[PDB]
Amino acid sequence: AVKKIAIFGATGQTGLTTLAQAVQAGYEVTVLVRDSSRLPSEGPRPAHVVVGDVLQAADVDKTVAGQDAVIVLLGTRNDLSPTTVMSEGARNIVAAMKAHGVDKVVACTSAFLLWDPTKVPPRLQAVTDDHIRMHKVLRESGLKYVAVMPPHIGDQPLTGAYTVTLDGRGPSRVISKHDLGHFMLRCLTTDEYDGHSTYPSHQYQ
Ligand SMILES: NC(=O)c1ccc[n+]([C@@H]2O[C@H](COP(=O)([O-])OP(=O)(O)OC[C@H]3O[C@@H](n4cnc5c(N)ncnc54)[C@H](OP(=O)(O)O)[C@@H]3O)[C@@H](O)[C@H]2O)c1
Ligand SMILES: O=C(O)c1c(Cl)c(Cl)c(Cl)c(Cl)c1-c1c2cc(Br)c(=O)c(Br)c-2oc2c(Br)c([O-])c(Br)cc12
Repeated sequence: AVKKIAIFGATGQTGLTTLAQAVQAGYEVTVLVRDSSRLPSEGPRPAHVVVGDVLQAADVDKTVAGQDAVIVLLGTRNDLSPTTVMSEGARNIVAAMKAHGVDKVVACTSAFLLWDPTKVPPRLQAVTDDHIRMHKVLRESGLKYVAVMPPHIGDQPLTGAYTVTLDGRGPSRVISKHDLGHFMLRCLTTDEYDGHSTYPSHQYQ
């Protein structure tokens, strides 16, 4: 079973709760962070912290070495500009996984990669184009890859009661950040989603 994981994007909205949940669940967690002040003092703490950048192959290599699986929650925070950060990061992650024998990656893009592709809001098209590039990198890697394609990420509580479909239709167009992290972790203990795209959603009201 998976025991050691690396999380990329651990200081982001979804990353922080995925990190806390992973530690609480008993995983030995390594994170790559550019700025360690963005990790919390309170609550569960990662076992290992690598300071560095996902665009630097050597930093990624140090983070992936010795792991059983990788969770990818990279993103651009509020920046909607044209970008290759996520896809170039994914290229480095795949290379490091292959160099170190790691064969399982669970990575977040977005439900826009399941929905009608002519229906992406213009302001999100540039980020979506890089999610598509990252999905291609991961699909073509040959590694066991679970593509997680969430709708709007909300602040609702953790429930563990969301629905996962394979086609982008479901009970709602929202998933709480906590539930999304819980799902990422679920993907570490089953092979049922390997090679598939997944759509987690739930009605919180
Ligand atoms: N917002 C939504 O409703 C929504 C819906 C569906 C999908 N998505 C997608 O879901 C994914 C996760 O979203 P989120 O809101 O949880 O993410 P987020 O808050 O934007 O966090 C991005 C994370 O990636 C890290 N990162 C960015 N560039 C990096 C670099 N060069 N090296 C190392 N780490 C780097 C950030 O580090 P720092 O802390 O150092 O900045 C942060 O940890 C994103 O790809 C997003 O586009 C979002
Ligand atoms: O209308 C939006 O898209 C939007 C707006 Cl208009 C506002 Cl105000 C806010 Cl806060 C957010 Cl989070 C979003 C949003 C999002 C909303 C819905 Br509905 C949805 O189904 C999906 Br998929 C969404 O994907 C996003 C991705 Br990809 C991002 O990287 C960011 Br950044 C924001 C979104």
